[PDB]
Amino acid sequence: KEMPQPKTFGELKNLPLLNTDKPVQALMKIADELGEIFKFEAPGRVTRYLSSQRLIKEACDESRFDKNLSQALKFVRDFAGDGLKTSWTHEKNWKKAHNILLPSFSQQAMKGYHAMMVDIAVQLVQKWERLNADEHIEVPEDMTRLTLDTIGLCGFNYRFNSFYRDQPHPFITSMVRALDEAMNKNKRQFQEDIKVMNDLVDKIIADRKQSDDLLTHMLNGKDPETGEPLDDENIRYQIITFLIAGHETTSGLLSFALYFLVKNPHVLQKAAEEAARVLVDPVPSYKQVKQLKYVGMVLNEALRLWPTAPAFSLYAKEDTVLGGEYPLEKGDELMVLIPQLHRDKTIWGDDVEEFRPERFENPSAIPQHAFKPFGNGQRACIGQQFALHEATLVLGMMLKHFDFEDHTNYELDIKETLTLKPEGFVVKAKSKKIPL
Amino acid sequence: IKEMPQPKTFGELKNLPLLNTDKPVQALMKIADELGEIFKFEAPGRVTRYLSSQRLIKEACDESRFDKNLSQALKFVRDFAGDGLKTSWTHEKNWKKAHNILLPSFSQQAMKGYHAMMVDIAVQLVQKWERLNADEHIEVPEDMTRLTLDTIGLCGFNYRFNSFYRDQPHPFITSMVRALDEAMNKLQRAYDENKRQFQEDIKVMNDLVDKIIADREQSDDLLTHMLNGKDPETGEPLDDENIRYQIITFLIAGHETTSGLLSFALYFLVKNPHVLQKAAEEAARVLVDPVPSYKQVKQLKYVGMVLNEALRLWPTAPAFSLYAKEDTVLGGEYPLEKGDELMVLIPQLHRDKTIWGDDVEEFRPERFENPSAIPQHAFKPFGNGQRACIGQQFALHEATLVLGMMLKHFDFEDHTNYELDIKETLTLKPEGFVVKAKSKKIPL
Ligand code: HEM
Ligand code: HEM
Ligand SMILES: O=C(CCCCCn1ccnc1)N[C@@H](Cc1ccccc1)C(=O)O
Ligand SMILES: O=C(CCCCCn1ccnc1)N[C@@H](Cc1ccccc1)C(=O)O
Ligand SMILES: C=Cc1ccccc1
Ligand SMILES: C=Cc1ccccc1
Ligand SMILES: C=Cc1ccccc1
Repeated sequence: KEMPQPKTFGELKNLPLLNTDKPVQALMKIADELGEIFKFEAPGRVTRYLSSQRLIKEACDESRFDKNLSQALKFVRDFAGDGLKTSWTHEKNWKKAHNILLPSFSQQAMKGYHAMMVDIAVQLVQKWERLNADEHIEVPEDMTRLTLDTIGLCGFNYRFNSFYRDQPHPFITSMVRALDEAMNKNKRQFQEDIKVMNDLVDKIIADRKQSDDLLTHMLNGKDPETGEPLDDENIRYQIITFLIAGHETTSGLLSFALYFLVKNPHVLQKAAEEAARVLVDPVPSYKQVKQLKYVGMVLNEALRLWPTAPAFSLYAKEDTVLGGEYPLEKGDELMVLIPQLHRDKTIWGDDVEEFRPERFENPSAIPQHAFKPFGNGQRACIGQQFALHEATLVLGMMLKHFDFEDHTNYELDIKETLTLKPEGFVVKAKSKKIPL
Repeated sequence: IKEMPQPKTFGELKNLPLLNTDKPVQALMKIADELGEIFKFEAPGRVTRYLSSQRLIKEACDESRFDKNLSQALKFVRDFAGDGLKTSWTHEKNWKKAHNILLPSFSQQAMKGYHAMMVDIAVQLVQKWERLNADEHIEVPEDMTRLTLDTIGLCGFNYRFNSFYRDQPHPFITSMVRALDEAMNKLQRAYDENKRQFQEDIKVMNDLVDKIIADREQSDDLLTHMLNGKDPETGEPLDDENIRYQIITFLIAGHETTSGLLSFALYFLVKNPHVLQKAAEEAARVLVDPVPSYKQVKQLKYVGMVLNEALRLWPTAPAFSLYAKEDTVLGGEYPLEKGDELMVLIPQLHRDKTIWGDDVEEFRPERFENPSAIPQHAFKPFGNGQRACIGQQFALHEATLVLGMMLKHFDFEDHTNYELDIKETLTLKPEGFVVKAKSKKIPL
C-alpha cells in the first residue's frame, strides 16, 4: 500500500538523482532496489515509475489512463508544437493528423517507400566496401546517417546527403543542440536554433511545387471526420516531428542490433545465414525483406534489452486503484520504465540479460503488454512498420555483404539523450565481395 | 533443376503398399536413408513429397510460401475431431477463433494455475510405484498414459478419469483408441463391421463430452475459457458444436504424445546411466520440498534438456504436412506448383548429420544447452509457425514435473535389458518397456 521512494535531497526532493548523464540507467538501478513501483518527487511535480508487467498492463488500459506529456515531451513541444508526438489526445489536431497520416504508414505505403529505402541502404553498403584495409566503422554515426537520409527521402523527397559529409547536416546541428537544451533543462542558441529548423521546413515545403510520400498526404490529405486538411502551421510541426522521431530511435536500434550480433557469434551466424539465402537479388525486394524472420527476431530482442525510446508517460483519467493497493487520484502521473518492464523475470525467466532472439519465434507466446518498445494503444508509434522495415532491410543487407569483427572488444557505453545509443561502438567490416 | 527420387512401385497401387506395414514411420525413415533428403511418394489419387533435411525443411517452414495441410491421417481424425484446432484448415473461420480464444489458457503464466492439479496426478503415480511389492515391475508406457490422460482431464475439464484405479482403461478412450486405429488402418486400406464400429465409437466419445458440456460456478480450466471466452477479433464465442470438438481434440492431443515422450525419456535415461545420474542429481538439489512448486520445475534445466533430446530422437508426433500457397522452387532445384504437398519426416530431420554431427544416434542432452547454437528449423517436434502445438508448454511442464519427481524418489533398473520396440499408431511409443524402481524412501 505504501509506495517506496529513493533518497531525497532536501527541498529539491528526488530531482538531483536526474542530475546525471545516464538518467535512464540510474532509474533502472533504483527500480532494481525498490521494485515494481516507486514514487519520484520534484519541485512542483510527482510521478510514479512502473517497472513490472503486472502493473503496466493496467496502466495500458486506455479506459483508465491516457498519454501524458512528460517534462521531456513538454520541452520538445516548444519546437514540435502540436505535432503527433507532443500533442494531447484531446487536442483537435492529434486525431485529425492521426487520421490523415495513418494511411501513409500502411502496407501499400511501405511498398512505395521501399525503393527509396534501398537507395540509402546501397549508399551505406558502398561506403563500407570503399574503406581501406584496417580502417574501422563508427557504427552509430553511420546508422544516424542512414536513418536521417531515409526519412528525408522517403518522407519528403529531400536529400540530406549525409554520406557526403563529416559534420552532420546544418538542420540537425540545431536539433542536437536544441534537444540538448531540452534534456539539460543557452536560451539564445535555443531560439536561434529553432529558427534554423523552420527555415529548412520552408525549403522542403517550397520545393514540393509527382510523389507518393508523407509530405503529399499532409498537403492534400483530408481528415474523414472533420473533412478538413491540415493547416500550414501544423504541417510544419509534423515535418519537424517526423524528421526527429523518424531517425534517432531507428539508428539506436540498428546500432544496438549490430552490437549484440558481434557479442553473440552464434546469433550472428544464424542471422547472416538467413540474409544469404533470402536476399538472392542484387537489390532486396519488399517481399524478400518480409521473409527475414530471424533478422526481425534479432531486432525485437535488441528492442527488449535497450528500447531506444526508453519511457512513456500516462495520467489517470479518473480516480482508480492500481494493482489493488495503490490508489491514484484523477490526473496523477505514471512513467513506464520500458527497459525494466522488459527485464521482468516473472515474464521472461531468469535469463533476462541474455540476448536470445529465439524468445520471439511466437509473438502469441508473449503475454499482453510485456513488450512495449513502441508505446501503447492509439498513442502507439505510428512509424513502427516504417522503422522495422528499414532496419530489417539494412541489417539484412549488412549481414549479406560483410563479415563483422569486434576488433577493439568494445565495452558497452550507453550514451543518453532523450534516446539511447551505444557510444564509441566501432567495428571492422570484411567485404564478402558480392556485387550490388 | 533435379528429378526427384521415388521408392519401389506396385503397378497401379504406386507406392501405397509400402505403408501396408505396422511400422510405417520407421519404414519411411529407411526409405529416406536410401534416397536422401527428398523423395516422391505416390498413391491412388494422391502425391506428396517427404522432406528429411534441414536444408529443405527450413524453406518449407516459411509461412508466406507454405501452409498447414491435413494429411490423410488428419483427414480421418477430422471425422470425429471436426474443425477442432488440430484438424481444421488455417483459412477456416473456427481455427482463428479457437486459436485466439484458447491461447491465454496455454500461456506460460497459465501453467501456474494448472500446476496444483498436475501435482495431484503426479503424486498418485509416485504413490502407486512406492506401493509395489519387491520384484514387481512397472509397465512404463501404460502408467505414463494413465498419468497424462488424467492430467489433461483434470487440468483441462475438472474431470477425473481415475486411471490409477483401473485395470481396463476408461470406456471413453477404448472408443477413442479404437477410432484412431480404424482411421490409421484406412490409409493402408465388406468393411461394414469396421464402419458400424466407427460410428458407435464416435457415439461413445461424443456422449461423454456432452456429459461434461451439458453438465458444466466457474473454474481455471480450459473448459471455462471455451464457454466464456470471446474472440478479440470477431467478439464471438465458440458455438456448442465446436466446443465439443475442442474437448475431443484436447483429450486426444493432450495426453497421447506426452506419454510417449515420458516413456522415451525414461528409456533413454536407463540406457545412459551417466545422463540418469546427472539428471537425478539435479532433481535432488532442486526439488527440496515434499511437493514441487511451479518455480522449481522451471529450474529443472537439465531435465528439460533430457526431454528435448528424447524429442529429437523419437518425436512422438512424427510428421506434419504442408501445401504450397503458390508456385515456388524448393532449394533452387525442385519446382513446386500451387497446392503441391510436402511431408516433414521429423525423426529423419532430427538425424541430419550436417546439423548434429556424426553422433546423431547418441543420447546427449547437452546439445540443447544453447538454443542460439541450433540452426533454424533443425528441431521441430512441436510443428511449425502459427500452426505449431498450442499445448507445447503444457506438455513440457507436465513431463518435467513428473520426470523430476520420478528421479528424486526412485532408482531405476533395466532389469530385462529391454530391446527398443517402437509401436506405431498415429504416434510413437516404446512397446513392452518395463523397469523396476527401488524407492529412495523420501516422503511426500
Ligand atoms: C525505430 C524505433 C522506434 C521506436 C523505439 C519508437 C518509439 C516510440 C514510442 C515509445 C512512442 C510513444 C511515445 C509516447 O507514447 O509518449 C512513439 C511515438 C511516435 N513515433 Fe516512434 N519509434 C520508432 C520509430 C519511429 C519512426 C521511424 C517514426 C517516423 C516515421 C516514428 C514516429 C512516431 C510518431 C509520429 C509518434 C507519435 C504517435 C502519436 O502520438 O500518435 N517513430 N515512438
Ligand atoms: C510431447 C507432447 C506433444 C507433442 C510432441 C506435440 C506435437 C504436436 C505437433 C507436431 C503439432 C503440429 C501438428 C501439425 O502441424 O499437423 C501439434 C499441434 C497441436 N497440439 Fe500437440 N504435441 C504435444 C502435446 C500436446 C498437448 C499436451 C496438447 C493439449 C494441451 C496438444 C494440443 C495440440 C493442438 C490443439 C494442436 C493444434 C494447434 C493448432 O493447429 O492451432 N499437444 N502438436
Ligand atoms: O524519464 C524520462 C525519460 C522519457 C523520455 C522519452 C522521449 N521520447 C523520444 C521518442 N519518443 C519518446 N523523463 C522524465 C524525467 C523526469 C521525471 C520527473 C521530474 C522531472 C523529470 C520526464 O521528463 O518527465
Ligand atoms: O504417415 C503419416 C504420419 C502422420 C501422423 C501425424 C498425426 N498427428 C498426430 C498428432 N499430431 C500429428 N502421414 C501420411 C501417410 C500417407 C502418405 C501418402 C499417402 C497416404 C498416406 C498421411 O497421413 O497422409
Ligand atoms: C504549449 C506549446 C504549444 C505549441 C503549439 C500550439 C499550442 C501550444
Ligand atoms: C483520453 C481522452 C480525453 C479527452 C478529454 C479529456 C481528457 C481525456
Ligand atoms: C566521422 C567522420 C567521417 C568522415 C568521412 C567519412 C566517414 C566518417
